[PDB]
Amino acid sequence: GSHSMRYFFTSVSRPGRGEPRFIAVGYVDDTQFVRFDSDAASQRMEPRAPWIEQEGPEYWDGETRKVKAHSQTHRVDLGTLRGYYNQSEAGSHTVQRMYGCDVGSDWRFLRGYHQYAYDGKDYIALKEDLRSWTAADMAAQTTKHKWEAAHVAEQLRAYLEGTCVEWLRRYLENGKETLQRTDAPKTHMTHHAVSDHEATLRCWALSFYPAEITLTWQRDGEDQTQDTELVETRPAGDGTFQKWAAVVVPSGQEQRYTCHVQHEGLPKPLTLRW
Amino acid sequence: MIQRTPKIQVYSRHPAENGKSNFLNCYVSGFHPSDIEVDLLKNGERIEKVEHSDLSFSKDWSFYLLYYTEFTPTEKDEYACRVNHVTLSQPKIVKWDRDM
Amino acid sequence: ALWEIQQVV
Repeated sequence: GSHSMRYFFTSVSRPGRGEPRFIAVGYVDDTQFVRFDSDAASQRMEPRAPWIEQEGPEYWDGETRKVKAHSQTHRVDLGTLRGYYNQSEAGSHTVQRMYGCDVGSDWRFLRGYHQYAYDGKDYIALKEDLRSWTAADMAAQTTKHKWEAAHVAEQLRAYLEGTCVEWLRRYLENGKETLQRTDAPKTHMTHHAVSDHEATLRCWALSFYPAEITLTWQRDGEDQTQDTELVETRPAGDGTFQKWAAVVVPSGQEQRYTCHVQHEGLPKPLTLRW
Repeated sequence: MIQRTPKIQVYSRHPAENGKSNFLNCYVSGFHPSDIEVDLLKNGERIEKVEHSDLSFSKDWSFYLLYYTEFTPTEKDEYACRVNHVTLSQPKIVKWDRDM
Repeated sequence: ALWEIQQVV
């Protein structure tokens, strides 16, 4: 199947409370493998998967240097950006940056991404072709102009099509037992009379990986899109995910309803009935 | 400046078994900015040894965090999740429903 | 591995 390597960066200015807070995290698919906290004691890039720990001192020195440079870059950006938006020095503001690559099932480049947000809003983003920028504001166009001038697109495209894909493959091999696994969902149903003339059917999927799953309720084969309560897929904390979907059904109609579970770890989609 | 309100799920890592060690999860997501207060409560009393995942976010830039503590459930004991955020006039509490 | 960041906004 397809895979992704993704880095997420958050910088939060805290006026009179110190240097901005900086948090970096890296994923391969739905597994975190690294982290940096500006407030942490190590002041290093740190492992958060066992398969990355086998990388040598060169890697960790290399990744600390680069992430410290990401942190500094955002420190300037925070100050620049408040200037661009004529904002005060006393308010706290947030810079977010995401970048990474997807590979298809053939393990060749599929997509690259680079997006940047000020105070939770699209600011500047690299376009699909990894050649051009999408600038939200006129301030973004000033960044757009800086970056076009410095040929950022070209430097970043090389990373996303090249280095990013190369390292994603190394991680998929080093972490083959964890990253190239599918944990099929453990499924069950519950029934709860919500009143005296209707009941709740809850369809459960537990211990699944990857996070991607489809839970649908049908009545006589007809999907019940607008009648389904559907929680956001959630982490178990052990590297697996959970989800449920619920319908409220008249008492006596239970058997008309089927839950359908679609997940990559399942040879066939599961049909579950009460 | 945008403000998005936390969603809060409170759940066990594994199916609840009274007397069997488990993890109590409070998943907070969909929120901006990232300044949030999260506490796991035992019978209304804050729990001290509560860890959380590294701050991450979604395609829409909203942040998510998992707060978690090792715990052994009972039939008696009550657990909730107390969440404070700029988007909340009152700190919001969500009780852990085992029977779901 | 991380990108070699260059260029502030």
